[PDB]
Amino acid sequence: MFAIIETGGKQIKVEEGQEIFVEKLDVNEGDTFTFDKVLFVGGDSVKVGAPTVEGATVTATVNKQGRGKKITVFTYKRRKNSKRKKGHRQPYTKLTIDKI
Amino acid sequence: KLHELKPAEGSRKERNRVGRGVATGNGKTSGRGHKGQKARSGGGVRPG
Amino acid sequence: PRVKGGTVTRARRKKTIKLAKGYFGSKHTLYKVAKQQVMKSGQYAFRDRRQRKRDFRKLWITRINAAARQHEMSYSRLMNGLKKAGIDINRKMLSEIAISDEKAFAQLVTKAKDAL
Amino acid sequence: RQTFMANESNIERKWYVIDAEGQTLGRLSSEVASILRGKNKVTYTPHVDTGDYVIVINASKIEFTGNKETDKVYYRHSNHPGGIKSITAGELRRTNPERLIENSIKGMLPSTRLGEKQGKKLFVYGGAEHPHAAQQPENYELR
Amino acid sequence: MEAKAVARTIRIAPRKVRLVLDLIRGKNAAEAIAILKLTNKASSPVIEKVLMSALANAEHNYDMNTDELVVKEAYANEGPTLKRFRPRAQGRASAINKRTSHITIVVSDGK
Amino acid sequence: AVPKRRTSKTRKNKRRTHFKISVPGMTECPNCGEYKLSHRVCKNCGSYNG
RNA sequence: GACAAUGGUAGGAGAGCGUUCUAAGGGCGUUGAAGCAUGAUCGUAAGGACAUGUGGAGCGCUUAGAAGUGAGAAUGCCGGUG
RNA sequence: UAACUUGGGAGUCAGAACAUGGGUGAUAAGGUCCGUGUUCGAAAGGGAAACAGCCCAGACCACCAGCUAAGGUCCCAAAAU
RNA sequence: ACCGAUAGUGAACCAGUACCGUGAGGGAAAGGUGAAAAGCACCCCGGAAGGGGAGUGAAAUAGAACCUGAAACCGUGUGCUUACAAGUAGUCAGAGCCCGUUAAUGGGUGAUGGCGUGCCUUUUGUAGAAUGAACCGGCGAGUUACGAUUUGAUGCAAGGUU
Repeated sequence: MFAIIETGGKQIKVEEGQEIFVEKLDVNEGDTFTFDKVLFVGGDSVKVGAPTVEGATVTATVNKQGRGKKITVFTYKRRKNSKRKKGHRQPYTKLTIDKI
Repeated sequence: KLHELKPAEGSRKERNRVGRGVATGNGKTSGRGHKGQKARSGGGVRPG
Repeated sequence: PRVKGGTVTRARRKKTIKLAKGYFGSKHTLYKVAKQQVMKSGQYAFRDRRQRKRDFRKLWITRINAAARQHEMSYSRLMNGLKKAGIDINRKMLSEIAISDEKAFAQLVTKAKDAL
Repeated sequence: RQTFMANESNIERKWYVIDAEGQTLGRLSSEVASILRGKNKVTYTPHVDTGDYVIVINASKIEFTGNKETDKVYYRHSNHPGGIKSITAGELRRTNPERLIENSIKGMLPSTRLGEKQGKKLFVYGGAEHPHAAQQPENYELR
Repeated sequence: MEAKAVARTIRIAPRKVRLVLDLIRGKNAAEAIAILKLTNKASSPVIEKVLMSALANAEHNYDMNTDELVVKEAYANEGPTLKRFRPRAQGRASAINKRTSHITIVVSDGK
Repeated sequence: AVPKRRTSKTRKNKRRTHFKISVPGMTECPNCGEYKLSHRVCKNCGSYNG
């Protein structure tokens, strides 16, 4: 089966044993995490609705706490001596689902 | 010691160099403006 | 003392030529032409990062429209019905359910019709 | 990133037949174009072909409205100095009814490389008989 | 095993030589000799001596038989240019490039 | 007239697709054993048959 | 931790990168310096390392000092090549 | 939530369109000369097919999240045949 | 706390020389094998130049056109792709086919779809059919002396300073 979870700003579709990428959390590498907000569950079992499912947590374990690839931001205006250059690396958090 | 020297706080400052690229803020026209008598080499009018 | 060039001009010009690999003809060989195209690539990518979000929302809505028409109703009345019930599931998740779970989507079209 | 993308490994195409008797020319052409592209499927992908094949029989007795039988005119130019041709829509119906339907539908599809391929799946016949019986075409009703 | 010979600083334009080299690239040694002897171009006799020198290297320096040999590589490279002038009208002079090439031929037994 | 733009190396090499020379057109001499041109005499022993 | 601000030409203000030489201290190098070439590396930017080939004798680091101190354009000057 | 005073350093003195109040011209001009607002200049993004000056609206950076403005919902082309 | 061969005298080298002008007069370019010539005896292809071995040497891709040897430009061989298509040549999305890294949500190529008229200067306003640049490399533009004023720092103080 699968569930829909809200991990801050966005939503994810998760199964069991699947590894996912999210935005940075306050947990450490190795400890357990719980998703308290689940919007939909399907599969063979009875479909549950919305706005929030009563309980129905999801558990996962943290794998790595890293940053994404660097992208260079560059803009300019023609015939006007104006330009800017910036780097950026977005931090993420890796998780593996184990119990819906 | 001769290998650890330090001038007093706030006693030195680096000079400004013009005509060294647009990012400095004084790149092309070096702060003079556009096409006048005061934008030529040799200056303009007398002080009075 | 006299300060000459060397090992500084070549180093920064090679960095620009190395970012233009794969470009056509002299746009990956000559520094002056390559420098112009690398600036345009950065300007294009800034614009395209924000157009990529408008391109994918349109794709999901098109798929939700096709699935809903199979249940004798349009997209506009589907989103009104879900809103009047409080599903709060975004367009990205509704599209992924209609493609995969055919009879789970029918569980959501009914409640959208129950509230009219 | 969760979005599904269809590709040639899993595209399924089928055949349809549509009757063009007693219908308005433009109201039928707009509906056929939405099928050739694949706008009626839940796996629509912009950069790959997904639509189905359409057979249009009884291309005659396609009906206009108003005075379009004499007023609507089609122009073309042969790219030679001073050569421009003309024909009336009521005159093309009785001498080339297949081109009348075919050009109207092709005007509703994008003019890309994929648009030309997507327009090659339309077959129009002026009578009630078609030779594509090797496939298994299905009857289609217009929305 | 391969053997090679080089002719350096040949006073012929590099892109006039390459036309002949396109015919003998990949042919048997006995067939390449005949093609060069029957083609009526200026650079054919020059390339003839380079292939003959490389064939004789495979018999004395090495131990290879000249019946199983093929022309493995045949290319031309640019050399120094001789700079001259030509008096034109109205008191002007135009430059003339007398070009030069390096010719290399490699013959292989196979393997 | 004079050229308006520099010609690139891609366009220059396309134009030289057909610029090349052909094979001499030779046959084997069945008295010499070596190659000769068709309808021309042999150059080894200088014989011409037929 | 709570709130607020951050489009920009002429032009004003502030903080920095890199280059050659000097002083003091501390180091590397034929078991291989500088230079050159390649690479899927690091920092918000100017930019800094590491590994492998070539090379055959010099060169970095820290804190200060002084400048012939940064090039894409002047129908710019000189050389090479289309 | 600004304003006034004293010191160091400037650039600017070729402006344009739209609406409106007038002179001049012919109740002509994408004309010209003044008063009053806006935008461009020095402003990217959405709409007007394309279109510095018109309508909406002011980009610190990243996201395959949500609600709206002008303008729109038969097909091209997202949403009412 | 001067230069290091486009620098420093025009001239590091047979330079006021080659060369140019009736004459007065104007004026360049050109340094580097190796510690030691130990500067390749001898054999093979050729008329010769040139080369392949064998030797010298730590090294010959150090062989006198000789330290290092960049870019433009010219060639040979190969992985992916291209002959119904309207292109400021890129960017975002994306199958298929090949590889394997400074090991990390990796590298090469690209069937298709969306968006998109170079850079500088000068202008009210430039894709502009307004200016400039054929390409690559080196060189090429707010400095110093003596006075005035203002700001920061430091020493002494009704005195400060030669």
